Amino acid sequence: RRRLKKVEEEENAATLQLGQEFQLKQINHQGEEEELIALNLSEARLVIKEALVERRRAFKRSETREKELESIDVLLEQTTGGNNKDLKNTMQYLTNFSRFRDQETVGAVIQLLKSTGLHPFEVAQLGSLACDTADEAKTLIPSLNNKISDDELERILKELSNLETL
Amino acid sequence: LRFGEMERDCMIAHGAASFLKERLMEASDAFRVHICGICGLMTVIAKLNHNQFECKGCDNKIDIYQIHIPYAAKLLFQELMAMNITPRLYTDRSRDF
Amino acid sequence: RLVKALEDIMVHYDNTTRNSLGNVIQFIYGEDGMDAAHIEKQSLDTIGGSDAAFEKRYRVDLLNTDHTLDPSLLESGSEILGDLKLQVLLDEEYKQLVKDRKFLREVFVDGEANWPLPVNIRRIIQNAQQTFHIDHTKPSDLTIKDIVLGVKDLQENLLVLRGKNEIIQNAQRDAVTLFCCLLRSRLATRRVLQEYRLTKQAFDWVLSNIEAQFLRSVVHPGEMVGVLAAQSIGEPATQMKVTSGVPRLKEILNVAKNMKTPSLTVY
Amino acid sequence: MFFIKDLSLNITLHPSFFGPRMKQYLKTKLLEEVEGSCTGKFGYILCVLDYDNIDIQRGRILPTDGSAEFNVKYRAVVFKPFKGEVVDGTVVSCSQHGFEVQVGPMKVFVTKHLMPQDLTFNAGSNPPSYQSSEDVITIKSRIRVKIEGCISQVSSIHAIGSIKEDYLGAI
Amino acid sequence: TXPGVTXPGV
Amino acid sequence: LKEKAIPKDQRATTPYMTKYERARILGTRALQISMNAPVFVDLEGETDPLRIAMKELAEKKIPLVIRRYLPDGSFEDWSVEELIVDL
Amino acid sequence: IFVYQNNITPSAMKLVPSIPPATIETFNEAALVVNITHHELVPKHIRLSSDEKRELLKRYRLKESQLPRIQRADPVALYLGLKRGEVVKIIRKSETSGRYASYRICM
Amino acid sequence: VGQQYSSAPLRTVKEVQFGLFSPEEVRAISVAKIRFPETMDETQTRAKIGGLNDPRLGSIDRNLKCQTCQEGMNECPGHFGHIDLAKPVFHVGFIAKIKKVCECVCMHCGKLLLDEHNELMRQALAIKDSKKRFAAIWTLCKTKMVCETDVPSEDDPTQLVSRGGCGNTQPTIRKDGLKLVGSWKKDPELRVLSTEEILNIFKHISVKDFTSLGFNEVFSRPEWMILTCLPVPPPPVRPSGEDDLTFKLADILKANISLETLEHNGAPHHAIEEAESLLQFHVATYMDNDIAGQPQALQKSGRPVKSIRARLKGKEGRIRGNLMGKRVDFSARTVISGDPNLELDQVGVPKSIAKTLTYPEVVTPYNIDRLTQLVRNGPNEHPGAKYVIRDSGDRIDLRYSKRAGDIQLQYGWKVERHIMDNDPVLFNRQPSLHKMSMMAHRVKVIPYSTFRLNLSVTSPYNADFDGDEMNLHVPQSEETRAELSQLCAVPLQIVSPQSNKPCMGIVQDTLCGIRKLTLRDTFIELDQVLNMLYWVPDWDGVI
Amino acid sequence: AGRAALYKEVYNVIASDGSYVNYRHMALLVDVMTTQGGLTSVTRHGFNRSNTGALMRCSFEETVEILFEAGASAELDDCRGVSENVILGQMAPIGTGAFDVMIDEESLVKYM
DNA sequence: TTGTCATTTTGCAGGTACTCTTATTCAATATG
RNA sequence: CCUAAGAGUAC
DNA sequence: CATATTTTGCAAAATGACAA
Ligand SMILES: [Mg+2]
Ligand SMILES: [Zn+2]
Ligand SMILES: [Zn+2]
Ligand SMILES: [Zn+2]
Repeated sequence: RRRLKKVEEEENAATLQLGQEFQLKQINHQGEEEELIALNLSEARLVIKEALVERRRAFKRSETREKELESIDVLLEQTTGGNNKDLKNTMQYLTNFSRFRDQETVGAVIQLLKSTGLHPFEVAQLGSLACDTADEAKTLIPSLNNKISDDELERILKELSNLETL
Repeated sequence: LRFGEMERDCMIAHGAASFLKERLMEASDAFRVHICGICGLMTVIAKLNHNQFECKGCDNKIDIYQIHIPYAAKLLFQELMAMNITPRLYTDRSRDF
Repeated sequence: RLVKALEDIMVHYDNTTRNSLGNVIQFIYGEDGMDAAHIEKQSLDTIGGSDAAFEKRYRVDLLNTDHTLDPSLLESGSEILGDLKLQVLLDEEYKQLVKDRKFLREVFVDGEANWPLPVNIRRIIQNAQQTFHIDHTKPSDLTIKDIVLGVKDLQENLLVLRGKNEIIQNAQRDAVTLFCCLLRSRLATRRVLQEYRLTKQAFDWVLSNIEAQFLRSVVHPGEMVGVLAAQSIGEPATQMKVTSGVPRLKEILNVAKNMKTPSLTVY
Repeated sequence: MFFIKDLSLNITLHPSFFGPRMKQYLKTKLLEEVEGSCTGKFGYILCVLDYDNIDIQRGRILPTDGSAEFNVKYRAVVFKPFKGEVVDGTVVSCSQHGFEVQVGPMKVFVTKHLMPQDLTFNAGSNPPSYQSSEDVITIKSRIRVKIEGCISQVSSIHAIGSIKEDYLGAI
Repeated sequence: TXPGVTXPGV
Repeated sequence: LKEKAIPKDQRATTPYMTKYERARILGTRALQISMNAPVFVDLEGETDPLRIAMKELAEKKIPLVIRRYLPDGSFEDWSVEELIVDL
Repeated sequence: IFVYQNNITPSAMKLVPSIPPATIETFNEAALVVNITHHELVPKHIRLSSDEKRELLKRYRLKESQLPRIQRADPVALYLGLKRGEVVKIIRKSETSGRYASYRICM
Repeated sequence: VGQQYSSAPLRTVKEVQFGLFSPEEVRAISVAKIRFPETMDETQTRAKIGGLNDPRLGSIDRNLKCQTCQEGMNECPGHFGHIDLAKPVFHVGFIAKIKKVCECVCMHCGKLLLDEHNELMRQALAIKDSKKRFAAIWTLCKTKMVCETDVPSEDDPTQLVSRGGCGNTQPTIRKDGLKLVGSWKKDPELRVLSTEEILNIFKHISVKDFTSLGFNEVFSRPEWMILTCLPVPPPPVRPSGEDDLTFKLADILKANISLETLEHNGAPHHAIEEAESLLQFHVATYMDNDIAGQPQALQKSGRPVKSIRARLKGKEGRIRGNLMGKRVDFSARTVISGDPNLELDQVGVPKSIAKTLTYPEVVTPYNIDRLTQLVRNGPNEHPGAKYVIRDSGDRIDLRYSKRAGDIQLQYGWKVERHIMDNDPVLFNRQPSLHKMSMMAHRVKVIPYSTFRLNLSVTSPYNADFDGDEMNLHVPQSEETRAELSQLCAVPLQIVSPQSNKPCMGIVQDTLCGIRKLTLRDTFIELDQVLNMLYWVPDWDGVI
Repeated sequence: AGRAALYKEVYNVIASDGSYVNYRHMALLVDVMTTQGGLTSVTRHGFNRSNTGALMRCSFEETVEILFEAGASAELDDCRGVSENVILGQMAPIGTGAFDVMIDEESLVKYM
């Protein structure tokens, strides 16, 4: 309720104190509740590209890193206008640190991490970070301690590293 | 001229709500005052030219609203505050009808 | 004081009368849902008169001669006699009229016939008679089944509450029962065919206007009936053995344990 | 990290703007106002999803004013930095107090206090960089950094990061 | 009474 | 708000426009016309915004809806087009 | 129902509430000489069942407190043995319409 | 020019949540600590820093901006200060409530006396509304005068269950003026309950205990009924010849300083108690000067001081005198006269009144020409315009602007022009006991100094022409104009809902004439028949 | 029966001098006076002692005491009454204000 | 182990608008 | 300018 | 010589016993 000025804890991924508006369940615009899904770098980049191409098509009706950057710049200029410096920086950051290429690989990754039955924040971090070993991932992400077996995390990171291309 | 209580009652009986609001606000005294969503008090420092709104105590700067109330209403609320009463004004419902 | 007490009473879109807290004061405004400005004093014909006068006014028999109808009144006056279904219709209509007579005599113990009701049927009948030039000599084009079914459909069409459940339907019937009694009292088969001598188009026009005027007389949601009632009581007070007038009004509003003239009536 | 969230914005339209292209005006005015914006409640707001049919609803006329208040609901992609989160980035500048790393749309300033003692600033090289015993961190160099604090700023945000933990630095 | 002319009582 | 909105197929309010509804529609439309809102009807030379709104209402060319609020907070949406102006 | 002549000792009034669901109602014979329900001022009272009360609250979108109240000491409520929360339908011969139905919740 | 643009979102107040200031909230919202009773410094030309008119609370001079918000007196709401009281004092409006609360709570351990173990406490606590709960709890716990550290078991009155009681004996508390005196049962010992100890015992009441007493955990805790920090209202509340509130606040500061010095330098308990009583009296009379029994705090001129409660209550108080009803602009009042030649819904308006009262018409392509013509005519002749409101908020007075030349109107601007014929205007006669005594008429501008109205409309107004005055209000927007013409118009009021019959009729000369005209003896020759037929405006033209 | 007797008393008062008032006004008055289960008087100790909102209740009588009790009890006023909106200077939910006027984009496009 | 009955104190507010005129703002003793 | 008082107009 | 301070309408709530 109002609660006047209520105190709150400081956010920390170690404790997973993301926030009152970053809870696991969020009420969607349709009125029902959906799990808080988080996008990894490649998945977020694909989502951005899909949104931009859809916007470009709606306006119209009404791979290598260099060519990808040229295409995204041209499409950004054609679709939207100005004041997109933050968007341009995010887009180039995503293209530079692009862990995956197309829909098939990101879909396989997301379904694999869904099969892990783990927290969306943790699986998104695992998909984004390109870790190598298991203890390295555990020390990088404190939230993964005492949640999954060491061998299972190691092997799933092995498949993720195998799926890495370019 | 005095638009007394029972003139307001006659206008209510006529059902003309907007005319009553215009009589009580635009014709007499309309005051724009700023409040915050944390505490309903009017203790919001609003530097309009610099575009800076800040309620000290609540320590918020991004949760400010402006409302149009009669200056007599603002004076009544400030007098209640001076008399150790908090007439907190909120812009959303916390309870269902 | 009266205005402040009733200032927040309003008619809502479900026809209930509620205050600012949503408490139900009346489940329908004025117990009939009608705007006060659309109410006129009219006479209920069934409640008064004698039993013989009531039969002569309303009873119609197609198989006897004591209460038969003149065949010249309507076009098919020589074919209706000897019918069975039409006699059943007249039987149920007269039974309903008798039930209405008993009901009205129950409601008004003094037998007062003139009461304020929404739609003025008499003016509608006069307007139809003057508009369609009723010659009062030509046999009527109407059929009895037409009259009965038209009255029934008109009763079905007088809607005050638009809900679609048993509670709301019962409330609607309770709301329109008295006006339906008046309507059956006026648009009876004998009275239509003999006293007024409607035609088919004139009867349809009368039904349409009754329905339109009844729908137009329903109170509008959002009406501030509380302030209206407070003013309608207070203003006549300014024009003003047992205490009366302003002192009695003050004793009533200020509910006082001890009053000047406590009197009791024994029958 | 990047998320997608359900957001709502109130837009007031003048009476003069209720032509047949009102939907177009509302869609355009939602953009240029929230696209690429920044706030402390949701971090950065980068783009809007499902632009084909954004929920505009009906729109309420303000009494005595005539303007209409639409509560447009939409899906927005956001980037909210969080405490104790490891993220990749690129160094863009270095200074005496520390160095700035480009993470998405934000610049995280890692101070010289949050690095191992082997790494030291060096202004001799052009451009000045950070050089250690085993590796050197220069401009346009990939580096992984763990964010442990965030500072809300005007139309921007300057978080606090570190590389002191194991397996933090250039890849 | 009233007041005027509390209650009674109070 | 989805729970509040009574579905159109089972609205139980009067299909006739109330006097207050008509007054507010005429006032709102006149105020909008006074502020150069587009006109959806042809003008026969009339210049008063109120009578322009009256002409718009006469032939149901007002693109507004009434959100009738029930005492419990639920509401029904009635387009001006489908409301019957009998008064 | 206990029907007494003059009065009940208050030492017995305190033990009137027995173990539920058994309820004890006390009436004075002087108060029961004339049946109040036959008075023309007293309209018809019908107790509602739980399903009927639920339907009444559902159809009118009402809460418990928004209904008109009837005290749990009213002579008609004592006559019918109303318990708190139970709703009586009141049938009345109105003069604007023939029949009017009200509802009162016991408090 | 009004108020300039603000980027903050515009909403309407949906809920008003009441409560009490916590002292820490007062200290947080206050912008200055008031310490010096003086309002102006020794130079007598500027506001003293730290005085009662601190510039941080708002500017007392139109020439200077507020030191806090850097806004003029038009915009600045005024920002509160705070006075840190030397010792806690009772709030004069809560003393009775404080007595009830301390009579419901143990005066030593600070726990509610009758817990749920008592039979009647389940009934008391089951009550929903806070006020009824508190009434029941008080009327059952006022008679208990022992903390009852051990109580009979709820299951059976055989074994004893120990609760968190201390076993002390609660005193009987009365009020003697502005203080509470407690008499403990003699093992009576009478002593004045210090406000400090009552505050301490209030701060020890558990959350569950005082939430059953009606108090709120977030908005009103019982210990907040004791004043430790006084919120000082800004100068807008007490504009200057200082206001009564300023003098009372100066007295409060003087008493506070006296008590603080006495405590700091050491003094006999009698002097300390006297200073404390003086401070309590000053605070109480500042908030309420109409305390029964206690003498009124007189002003320097020997009259009672107008306290805040005096400002709020009464017919002329804030609520009834400035909020429920208030003086309004765009209103006229003058003597009324009858006119048989006016229509039922018409009202005759003197030309001077029509030249004074104005309506703002938005400049539109449909009315650019006539509005421009009215602007050209100016305010000195009727019809004409008095002001031109620009889209930027700047206002052009038609007087003194004829030198600048002709003004080019632009769409969206407003022309504030004289009310013309057929303008809907609300028309009233007071007291105005019913809605028909306040109706919408159409203006007809006439060349004499009285309002003119039809004879048939005098009955709903209860108006004669023996000196009656009537009031005229002009709507200032299209919405108000339209709803006034479509809801309050005179023809729509002919049939009153008061008695479902017409409220206007034929009266006075017309009634006598209509009786004399319709007699069987009355015959009219051709010439008079033609004149009478022509006098009927809608006569079809056939004899 | 008390409500019926109250209506009869008020009707007798009104019609003692021959004046006539429609039934529904007196019916509304006597229903308000008896809606709480007892005879609620039109006085400070009657209708003004409900939970109908502090701002509404203070506008009649005992203003400052009502405000003090509201502050101590932390009453929440939902501003559903006329007096609350009159004090706050906003359109009351009465008459023309008993509903919200909104814009249909689809109908507006459908016109042209 | 429970009713009884019989004196002494408990709070107050008065309709709606509107016009005009008149007086008065602590006096005086006391210290800087 | 405020306050108080008095006289008065229409109810 | 000038500013500062000394007519009206009651039902209860509360009280003092109390009685075995
Ligand atoms: Mg007169
Ligand atoms: Zn705040
Ligand atoms: Zn300021
Ligand atoms: Zn204790």
